Amino acid sequence: LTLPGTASAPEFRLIDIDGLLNNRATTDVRDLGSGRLNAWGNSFPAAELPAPGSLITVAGIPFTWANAHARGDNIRCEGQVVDIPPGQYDWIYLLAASERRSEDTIWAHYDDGHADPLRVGISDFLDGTPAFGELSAFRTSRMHYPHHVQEGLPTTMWLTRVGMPRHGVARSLRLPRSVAMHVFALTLRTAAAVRLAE
Amino acid sequence: LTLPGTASAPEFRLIDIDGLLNNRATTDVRDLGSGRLNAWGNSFPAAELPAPGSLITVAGIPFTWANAHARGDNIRCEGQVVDIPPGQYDWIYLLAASERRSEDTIWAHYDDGHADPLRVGISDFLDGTPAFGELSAFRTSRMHYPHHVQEGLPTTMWLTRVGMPRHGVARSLRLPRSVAMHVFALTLRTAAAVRLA
Amino acid sequence: VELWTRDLGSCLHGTLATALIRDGHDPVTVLGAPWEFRRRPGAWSSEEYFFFAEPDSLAGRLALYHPFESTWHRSDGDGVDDLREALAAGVLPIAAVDNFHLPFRPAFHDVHAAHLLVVYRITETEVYVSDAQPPAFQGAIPLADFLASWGSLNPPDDADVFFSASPSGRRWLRTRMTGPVPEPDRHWVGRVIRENVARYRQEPPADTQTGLPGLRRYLDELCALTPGTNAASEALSELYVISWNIQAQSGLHAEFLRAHSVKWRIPELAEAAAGVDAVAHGWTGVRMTGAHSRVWQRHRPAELRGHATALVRRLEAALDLLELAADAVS
Amino acid sequence: VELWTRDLGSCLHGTLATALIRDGHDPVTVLGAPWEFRRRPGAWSSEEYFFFAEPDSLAGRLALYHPFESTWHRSDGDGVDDLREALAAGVLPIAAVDNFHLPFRPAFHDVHAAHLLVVYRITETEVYVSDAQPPAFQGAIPLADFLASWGSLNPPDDADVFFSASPSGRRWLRTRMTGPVPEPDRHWVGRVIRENVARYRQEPPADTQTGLPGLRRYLDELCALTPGTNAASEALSELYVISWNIQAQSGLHAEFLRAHSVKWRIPELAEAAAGVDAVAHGWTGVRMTGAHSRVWQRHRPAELRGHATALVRRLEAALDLLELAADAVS
Ligand SMILES: [Mg+2]
Ligand SMILES: [Mg+2]
Ligand SMILES: [Mg+2]
Repeated sequence: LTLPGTASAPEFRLIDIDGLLNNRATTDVRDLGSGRLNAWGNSFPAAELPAPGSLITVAGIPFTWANAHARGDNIRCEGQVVDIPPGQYDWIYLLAASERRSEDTIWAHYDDGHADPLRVGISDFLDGTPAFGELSAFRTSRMHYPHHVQEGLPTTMWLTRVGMPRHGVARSLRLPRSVAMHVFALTLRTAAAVRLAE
Repeated sequence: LTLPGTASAPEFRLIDIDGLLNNRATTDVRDLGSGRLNAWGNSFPAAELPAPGSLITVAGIPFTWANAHARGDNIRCEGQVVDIPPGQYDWIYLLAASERRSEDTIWAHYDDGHADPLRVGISDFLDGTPAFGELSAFRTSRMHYPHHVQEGLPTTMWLTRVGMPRHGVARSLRLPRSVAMHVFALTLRTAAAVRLA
Repeated sequence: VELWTRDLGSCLHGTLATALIRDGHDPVTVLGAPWEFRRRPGAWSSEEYFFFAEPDSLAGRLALYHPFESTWHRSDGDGVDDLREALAAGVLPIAAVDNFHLPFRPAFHDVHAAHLLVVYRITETEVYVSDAQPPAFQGAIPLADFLASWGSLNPPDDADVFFSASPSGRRWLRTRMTGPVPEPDRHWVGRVIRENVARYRQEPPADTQTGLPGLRRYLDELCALTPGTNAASEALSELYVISWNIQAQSGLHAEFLRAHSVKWRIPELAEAAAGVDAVAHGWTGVRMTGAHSRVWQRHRPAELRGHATALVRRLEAALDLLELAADAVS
Repeated sequence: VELWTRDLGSCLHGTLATALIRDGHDPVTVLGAPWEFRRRPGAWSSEEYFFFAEPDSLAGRLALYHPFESTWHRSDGDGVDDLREALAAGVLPIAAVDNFHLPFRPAFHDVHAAHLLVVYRITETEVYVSDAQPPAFQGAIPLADFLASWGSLNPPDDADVFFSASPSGRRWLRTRMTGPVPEPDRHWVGRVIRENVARYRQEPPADTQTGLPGLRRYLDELCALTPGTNAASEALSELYVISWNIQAQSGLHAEFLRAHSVKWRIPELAEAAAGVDAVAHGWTGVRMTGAHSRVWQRHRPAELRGHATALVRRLEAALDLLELAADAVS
């Protein structure tokens, strides 16, 4: 039996992660040697990615591009606690890549002391295949090496979503404790009552 | 920074589970002795739940109430595979209760051969407190025992939701592998495009 | 006189909580700080309130980190004068009762079960009792009904293989805090967590099965028995009885960790709480597979072995999360 | 000659897959059916394609359930006459090469690395090579460039502590399917799964860390070494090298299980595949924590121990799911 649901008006909350940037995953041609996306000193080409501070959409989902410094353009995951505006949420959206595909835990912390472990999968930066049914965020034509630009080698970033099933007020998230995982942007989607259409 | 969104109307697909009913968790005053919600032969009062076959909503989510038989009115969870219409889904909704609160796994099976283990918590039938942020589906005034109706003892059923994050076509689910867990109804919610308003 | 219980809890934690609240103590801190597993072959009694306490008193073991003590008393005669004297001395007696003889209990004149309640007032004709177990009751019952329950033979009952065949014996528990409680500060909570983890990791020396190694051996021993045999039936009766208050303590310890996570805004305590609650939840699968096998001959050795293995894995994970919590508070 | 690789895979599975496809074999079935963990102290070489094969041939161990075998050859002289003769006999040589000397490799005249590619045609002036590793290349390179790569001393390189200091030595691998392949039916998949699980559960010999117990001992040994010491550096180099092809096999085995889940609509195979992929993913956490410690002195022993423990727990869970999968097909 199939019944129609209602259209909804959920809110996007674009999380400012500029204070948590701890890693260089992106370089220009002048600072190829600063690349630390992986152990080999590879990086995304800055010339194929959005401008720092800019508003973008990926598959309709809005993100703010990080205001990078010389020592940070993304969060390399080390169990950072990210404060979010208090509220009831449906989804976490991340722009992310992993040094080989991997899966780990985002902890959602609620105001009653309940912490929910939420499964997150992040696919490879190195011309990756989505392993977790993520959407493609960026697929560059080139990759940066410490000493050169590499033509015809895509660097892949993913749009991954994580459900927040608990009916409760979330106050913070803990990112995975995994050096392999990189978060470029974080957008929360608020709960929006969807019901049988009247 | 906060931006308004707009999501299109999804579909609800109410799963007929009449073929999977394998346990009596609900009794009338006439068949108190048939209750098997727990080891003690307790049951929900039939008078305090919807009519079999009726269409209901719980917090706006539509469900079909099971067409119960003498030997089944719910799924006592033993890893039953449930076929669903192939589609892109966002959420699984369960009306459920557990013999003491417990957590297990609902598997989502995709047409490309991927399966995702989706963690699901179900709170107590015995005047339960929600441990997993469920919504109350039913909180009865009374509970059935083998030989009598017990006044002033709530039997609790929960509305639980489980996210299906994978962008892919799901074809079936596996219910939990726990005899403690009871499923009364199952509804899936299709994916709906979301964007800036 | 405060009604206190939890959906995973029995009359054991409930009655002790009422006694603790009366003396101005926080039952979540006192009864929720300790977290352990112990099973002594042959020690269990067919009682809702069975907990392996030796060498500590019953209340002492359940409040391991507090100067909390209990003594069992057996009242001679056929009246309630011993309880009248206890109340006059400012004690809340916790009476051993049979639910079969309590008019407010669902089991009244139906099912025999060894239970605890609080006595808080006695008149010429009535005993005032407090029982937070669903459905919660507080007030007067006739003296004759209390005496019948307090003196109950609690004979073996086909409808209660777990909690029958355990006479009330006019037994009652006297509890007392023998000094001021320790200050429950960050350093204390750190020490509590580290002592719980160390005790879980420690190999047991002899016949008593304790901690993670003890639980592994206990569950292996249980799953090795042939379903439907007398040995298996006795083992499943024991499992259901001992595991109630072990599961209850798991639930209380998770709540203790959540309470302190909120108070001090320490996310590691909430993450550890989720780990400990996963053990509480893991007990459900083991206990209820066992219960259905014992009562309804639903023999599912594969499902029991699966739940047992999952419970051990949840405990392993919980201990690691607790060490991160201890590091964050200390 | 077909380009074939996976994002978790190295030139080892890639070159073997090309050789299998040429002979009309399914590389997912042949290289995906086997799933094991083995580590022999002292066996590893600083090569992208190291896999512990003894007592089987390299191809033999990677295709454990198929009559597939390989032989290593060291070519004498200064030319490619041996490779011309091999190609003329219908053989597809897999050449030991240094990426430093391969014009189409990002590492060209930049970084030394011991690599494999397929040679499929040789003229007087050109060697036609097939290399599916990103960025994939298929076509002619100058003979001089091939000879430089095939004869490279591959000296110790500060920019590649994992795959340098292993001379190419004009080494090449010959593969042959020496009999008909088994029909990969339900009963065969069941037997493959049970044999993999049994081998994982087996207590290992003193001199080789095999299966689940071997993985526990290997990771315990690894985490016991002090970050930054020469001993730790040596162990983390080994970890990264051996784990590439162990991780690759995990990914391939998950794909093998998914393929047969789809083929027969058996959900237990897809569920098992998720457990195996979790092990594949667990290797990422361990080997990348190791890599950053080794290369950038990012010493995080608590992270390494955390990932190591998670990898073991994921393996435990995967073996249990695989036994349910075997039952569903047997
Ligand atoms: Mg003491
Ligand atoms: Mg062989
Ligand atoms: Mg068959």
